Amino acid sequence: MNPIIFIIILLTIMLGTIIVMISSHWLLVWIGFEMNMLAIIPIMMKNHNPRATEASTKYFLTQSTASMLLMMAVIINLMFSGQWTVMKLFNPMASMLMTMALAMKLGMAPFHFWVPEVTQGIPLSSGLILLTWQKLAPMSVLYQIFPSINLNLILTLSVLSILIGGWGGLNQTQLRKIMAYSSIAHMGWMTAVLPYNPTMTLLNLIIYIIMTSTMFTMFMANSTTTTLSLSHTWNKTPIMTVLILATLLSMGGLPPLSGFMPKWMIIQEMTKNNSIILPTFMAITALLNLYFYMRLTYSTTLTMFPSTNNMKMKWQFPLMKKMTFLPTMVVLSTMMLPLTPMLSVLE
Amino acid sequence: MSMVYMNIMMAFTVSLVGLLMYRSHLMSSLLCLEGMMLSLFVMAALTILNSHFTLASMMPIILLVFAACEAALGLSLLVMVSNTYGTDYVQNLNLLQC
Amino acid sequence: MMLYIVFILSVIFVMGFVGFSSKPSPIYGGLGLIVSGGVGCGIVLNFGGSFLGLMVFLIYLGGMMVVFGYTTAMATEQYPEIWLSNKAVLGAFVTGLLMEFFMVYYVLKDKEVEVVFEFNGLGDWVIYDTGDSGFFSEEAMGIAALYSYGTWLVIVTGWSLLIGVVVIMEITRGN
Amino acid sequence: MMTGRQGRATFQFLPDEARSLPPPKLTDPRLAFVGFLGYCSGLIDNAIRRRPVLLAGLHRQLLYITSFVFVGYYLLKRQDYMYAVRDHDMFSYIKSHPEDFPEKDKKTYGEVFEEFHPVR
Amino acid sequence: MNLMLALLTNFTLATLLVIIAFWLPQLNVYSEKTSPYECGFDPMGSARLPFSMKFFLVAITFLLFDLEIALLLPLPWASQTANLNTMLTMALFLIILLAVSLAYEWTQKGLEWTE
Amino acid sequence: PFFDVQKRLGVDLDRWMTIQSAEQPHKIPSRCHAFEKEWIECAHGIGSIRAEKECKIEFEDFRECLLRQKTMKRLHAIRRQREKLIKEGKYTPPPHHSG
Amino acid sequence: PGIVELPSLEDLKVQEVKVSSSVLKAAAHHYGAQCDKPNKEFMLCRWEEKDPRRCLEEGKLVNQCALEFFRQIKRHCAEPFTEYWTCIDYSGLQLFRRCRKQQAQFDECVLDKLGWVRPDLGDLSKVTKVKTDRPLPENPYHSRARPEPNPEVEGDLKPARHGSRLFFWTM
Amino acid sequence: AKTVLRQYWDIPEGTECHRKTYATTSIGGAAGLVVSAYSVALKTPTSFLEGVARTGRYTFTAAAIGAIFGLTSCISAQVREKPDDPLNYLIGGCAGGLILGARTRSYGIGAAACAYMGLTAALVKMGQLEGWQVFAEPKV
Ligand SMILES: CCCCCCCCCCCCCCCCCC(=O)OC[C@H](COP(=O)([O-])OCC[N+](C)(C)C)OC(=O)CCCCCCCCCCCCCCCCC
Ligand SMILES: CCCCCCCCCCCC(=O)OC[C@H](COP(=O)(O)OCC[N+](C)(C)C)OC(=O)CCCCCCCCCCC
Repeated sequence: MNPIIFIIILLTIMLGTIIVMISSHWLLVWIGFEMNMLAIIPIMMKNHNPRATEASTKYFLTQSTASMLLMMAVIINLMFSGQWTVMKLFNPMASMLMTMALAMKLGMAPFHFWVPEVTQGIPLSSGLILLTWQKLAPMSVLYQIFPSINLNLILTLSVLSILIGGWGGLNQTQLRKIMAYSSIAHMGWMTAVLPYNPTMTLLNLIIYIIMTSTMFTMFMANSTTTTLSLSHTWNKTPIMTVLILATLLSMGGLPPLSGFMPKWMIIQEMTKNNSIILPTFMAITALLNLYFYMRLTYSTTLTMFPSTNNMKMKWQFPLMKKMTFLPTMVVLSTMMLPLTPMLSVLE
Repeated sequence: MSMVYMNIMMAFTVSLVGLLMYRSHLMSSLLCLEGMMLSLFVMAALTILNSHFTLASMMPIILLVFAACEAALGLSLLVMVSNTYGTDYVQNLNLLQC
Repeated sequence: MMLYIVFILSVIFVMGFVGFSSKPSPIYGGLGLIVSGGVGCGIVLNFGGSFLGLMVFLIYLGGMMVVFGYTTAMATEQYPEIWLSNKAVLGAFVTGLLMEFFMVYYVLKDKEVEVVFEFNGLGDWVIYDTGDSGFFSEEAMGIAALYSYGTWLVIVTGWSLLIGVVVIMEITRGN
Repeated sequence: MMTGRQGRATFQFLPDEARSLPPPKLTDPRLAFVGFLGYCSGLIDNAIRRRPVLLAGLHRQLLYITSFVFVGYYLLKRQDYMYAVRDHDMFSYIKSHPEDFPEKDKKTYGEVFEEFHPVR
Repeated sequence: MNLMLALLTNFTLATLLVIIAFWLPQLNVYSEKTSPYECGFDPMGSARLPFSMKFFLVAITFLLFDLEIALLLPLPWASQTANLNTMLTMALFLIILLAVSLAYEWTQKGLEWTE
Repeated sequence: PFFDVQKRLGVDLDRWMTIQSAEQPHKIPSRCHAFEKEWIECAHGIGSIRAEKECKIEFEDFRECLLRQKTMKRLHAIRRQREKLIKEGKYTPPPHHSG
Repeated sequence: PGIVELPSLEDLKVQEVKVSSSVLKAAAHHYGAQCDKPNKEFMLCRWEEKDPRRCLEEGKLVNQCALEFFRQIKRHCAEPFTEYWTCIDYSGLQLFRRCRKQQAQFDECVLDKLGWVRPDLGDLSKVTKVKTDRPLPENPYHSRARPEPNPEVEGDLKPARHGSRLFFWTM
Repeated sequence: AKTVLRQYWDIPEGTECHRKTYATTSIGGAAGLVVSAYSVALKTPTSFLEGVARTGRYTFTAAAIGAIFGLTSCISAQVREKPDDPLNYLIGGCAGGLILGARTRSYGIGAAACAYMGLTAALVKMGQLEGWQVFAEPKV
């Protein structure tokens, strides 16, 4: 692909998302998603192989269906309020369709089947956009319509996401499928605290993006896409295995690492609202996530898997990958708990 | 909510149920997406024309503009699916496992 | 009665949808969407929008003409399926019409029906406005404001159509 | 919960009313920790690219420390402003609704009866 | 009423002519008479087989440009506004971007039919 | 909006089409202009929590104008009663209601 | 809630102006020059009162003045006017362009026998001012009392008491 | 589901066991139909009757579990004259677990189901008495 065309298509993806965040009119919000899907698909088809074609097609079919439901919600909201403002919806049926449309876009359970497959079928760089940047626009809308969202619907999707994400990640050896099911589980935490304190939804999203972007950057550095491919990293870049250990432990929510902050703050807000059974269930179910992160540390950093002879040839060359912001991201993804009160800037 | 809104909203539901129940052809499902856009256009045009919401009269046109982009985008993917398997069957799109 | 022309057109509008929603050969599905587009133009045209009705019909006539060419190239088989050749297609076709019949039967008998929303069967004419406009078409004045009021809409749609051409070439390049 | 606060300063990093609050001291412990995180980023940058960790590129290490401290200073000003605003609203609301926050009648433990539970 | 009666008359006349065509003449139908025409020899395959479209890319582009006529046709009414400076700017901007799309596809060999 | 770039920059990107009582071409009014204006002015600056209960009268009239649910029910009863009387020969329609 | 108040059929009784649309369009320019004050009075009432029930009396003076306008044409300009509006009535669009010769004959009769000067181009579209003793409506929308605003929060902005007070944090 | 639950909780404990058994059997049966739908949708049956057979297998397992819970938890609260006692639900929950074992033809699943379904039923009853909220309305 022409480098200029890649840059233009990349900026169109951002423009679609930015239109959704600055739009106060529902029509412009819908235009943002349509522009975002129009530009994302060519980046999925970049390598032009059958798996990338299937991933793009499954992604297009799911996103297109969600945008239809979102437009139905907008029009129904128009019939019952006579205005297009991006605020609380004025009809229960409009809220359900918009909530479900935003759930399909996010890949929440039970609308999750595409996330594991689309991520596997596209390169690591495209997958990073799929699991970090594509979550900003739908989360922007949920942040503004949460007063009208049915509590049972949103909490049901959150609980199913935490369960399916944890279970699905146990039976996986592909890193892109592991990161895909991890993403679904984390969506549950963002939307579970949404009815109670939307600020903590932003905190978990920001921390999830930083940690997720760190993992893909380190997988991109070594061109590793499988557990066993990542198991050779200790024999090429020993430092990279320590950074993967610290980040994976952070993603598992273990203190004193950064990734414990979003769980800690989400439990606080839910317990203030006398929600005790759900935070306890969510925290315990999250141990499923920590298990298949621990399984990656074992085969990556804490043990030394068998190597191959040709690995000795890789010792004579440096890492030429850009690895942009990796030294900064890995630090922010591991040592930020002492700065937790800085979550107030998000308010 | 006149009796016309019933049929228009039923048309959307029929096209939605049609899109969620694939038979074999990817092209058959693409028609259901274009059918759903038609229902939304008609439903939006009716509400706007009936309430004399003058400035909203351009919204249905802007709704067709982005329906064509999606329709063209869906056709472009259908070309590449056909070039890889010789048909537009959706059962061939199963190399990626959940 | 001609007082129910809008309702009668909306019944055909649904029947056309059941035509392509049952998913026969896309050749016949394309025909169904043309019928719905034609009657959909009629329905919109009877609420005071002639440009909108004629425009959507115009856009979907060209839309299904490209789909027709793509059906003979990539969505064709030896025995294209009709609404009678397949039990799955026939089953979904008969089901759609039966639900349309029951909804039409109940609304015209009870003058009401409650499915998610509450619908009224008095006739679509009871909600029309009793005042006349001036020397212009309100729908035409609203659509013409896209260039004086909709500066932001023109830019995003204009950019979207531009990128749309760039994207389809990228997707179909194959190398 | 403070998204729609009456303060008509929308999409501003630091509203002008935030200039009434003391700035963070340059020796603030929170600002020192942020600066330390910059130093760790400098060392990790050297290690992933296989350079002498402590010595290589002192020019680049200083820019890591400065960049972190610079951004950290403004995030601390906004952090302290948001907490100052939180207390301002809380005290104003309590003043505007005295009936909801009455002064409880004071009692002494010589007057209040507390059940005694033997440990035997 | 007039338009509907005009349409009914045109398609009623068309239908009655077809009906006369099939019921007036003397018919002698047999298998060879109704076989498909392929210049005298039996067709080698089914006419329902795939037929490659070499102008598929131009056909997709027609969908995008056919939507510019919807955006451009309101121009005669748009010229009646009091905001002529804004209207003329966005009219030319919209047409120019339509032209840049044509230029991009033309230069990138997008309008050339596949071999 | 999540980020309010419009309000700070002073640029009106999409606010001009959000409500039907805003400025329209040639000052063409919407059918429910008065009802929308009243509901918007009643519920200005008081938040949706309060407006949901303190401006309930204006919002119910606004919804009545938009969808005409109560008017159509009232017309249905009158029309249904008239047929019952006529079906049992108990009411003669006047001339101006027939021709 | 409440009973819609309507005028009686006797309050709506008035002598109608039974002349076709071609008659009105032929005399429109002179009609708008002579009957301006009762016309503009009634048209101010509708836009201020926003209720047709509050402007019935003004609406009758529009009819009364229009009749007197045509009676004066019927006394002096009966024949030229008939030819003028017959020629406007012939066209499907009731165009003025096709009846200039007949318009001139109608314009000169009124000018001599009545002193009526045709308004120039743009005159009848002017926004004019009208003097009226009818009081300005105070609550034309019948609005209720607007809810009291939330108690505004104002004062000096002091530092957060003991910092963030987030669990164990001292700052 | 809100309708059935309100019907179940309106009947006082240990009374009208015929009605409470109807309520619980409805809840279990509905759960077995929701499982059958996804199973049929995601694991396509080889034939129509093979899929109707699967639907009847899951729907009967869930209906039997629901029926035995309400019956066993209602007579227990009737014999003991102790309505507001989680022990009644513990007995009912374990009985439902045993029925799951019989349908699965596994002693191990019978023991595990009895232990965890027994605890869950007891916890459900405690939450009804104390006022525990699973989906709590936002308050602060
Ligand atoms: C809000 C908090 C949320 C908490 C969430 C908690 C999630 C955990 C729930 C997991 C339940 C999974 C149950 C699986 C059952 C599988 C059974 C099976 O397949 O057969 C296995 C086996 C039969 O398999 P087998 O016949 O093939 O042989 C097994 C041996 N090997 C492996 C060699 C083949 O049967 C069992 O052993 C099951 C034991 C039944 C007894 C269970 C009692 C548990 C009671 C709780 C623990 C007691 C301590 C706590 C006391 C509390 C006092 C108040
Ligand atoms: C009409 C009103 C009826 C009222 C009935 C009252 C309730 C009684 C229900 C009985 C159901 C039944 O029959 O249980 C029977 C089943 C038996 O196992 P199975 O799978 O059938 O073995 C079939 C094996 N084959 C396939 C080879 C034939 O139990 C069980 O699995 C329990 C066995 C393990 C003991 C668990 C107790 C210890 C763990 C608990 C710790 C707290």
